[PDB]
Amino acid sequence: AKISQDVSSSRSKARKAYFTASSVERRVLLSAPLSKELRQQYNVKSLPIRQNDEVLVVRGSKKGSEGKVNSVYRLKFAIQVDKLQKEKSNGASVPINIHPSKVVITKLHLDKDRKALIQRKGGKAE
RNA sequence: AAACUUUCAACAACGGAUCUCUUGGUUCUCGCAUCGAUGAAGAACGCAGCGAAAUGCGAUACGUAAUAUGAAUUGCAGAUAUUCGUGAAUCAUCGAAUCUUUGAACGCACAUUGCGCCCUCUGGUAUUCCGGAGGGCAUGCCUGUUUGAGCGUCGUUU
Ligand SMILES: [Mg+2]
Ligand SMILES: [Mg+2]
Repeated sequence: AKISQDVSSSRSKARKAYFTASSVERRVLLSAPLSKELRQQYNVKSLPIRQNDEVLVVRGSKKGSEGKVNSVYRLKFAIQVDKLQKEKSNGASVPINIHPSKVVITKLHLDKDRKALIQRKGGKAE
């Protein structure tokens, strides 16, 4: 149960804050858990998904698929994986949208800011 | 006997009830004190690579600066855009700016994009005319400055 007077248990307020979330807020909302191998490598359990991460799909019809994130399509609350494509009868392929909470990050795209973020969260980066 | 009329059932119509939802409303409580001549509230007209509206903004026009953050935006397109970084996106934050024509609305006027005057600079052979750029000119009242008015009145000299 929540104790703080600054926390709201309102369903309408919580949903409004989600669907009207800014792009910067949606980066944190689109977090993904790390795989077991990366969790012991970095001592961090989840990170906001980023463009050049590699993920393994763990839920849905594409469970077991792997690929590199192509875009964190923050407007649709989804990520698009490298070769997770649906082929229309037209012959054209549209990417399949997957929520980041339904994948595990298997390889991180690292830069000076990701490492500081991992070290900020108590982990180890380099 | 058909057709026709009426009733019922099945399927299809017409229509949008019912059910289930809900970024809305309503009411209660808690906390706070912050509009404007330093130009408000409001109005009009504009502004996007491709927009009519809503939203945002003002010729720096769906925004400029700054701080933070840290890879997007996305319907399509596109960098003389970006990725171990003064660096994508961001009304995230916001302390610097821009802020058209107006509006208490202030040169005068306004059913007009009407008409002046002053200062500096500038173009046309120009203190005077015509053009342009920038800066100014409302009213009531207060304090002060300067210039004044009145046999209202004080001193002095014929
Ligand atoms: Mg209902
Ligand atoms: Mg007239």
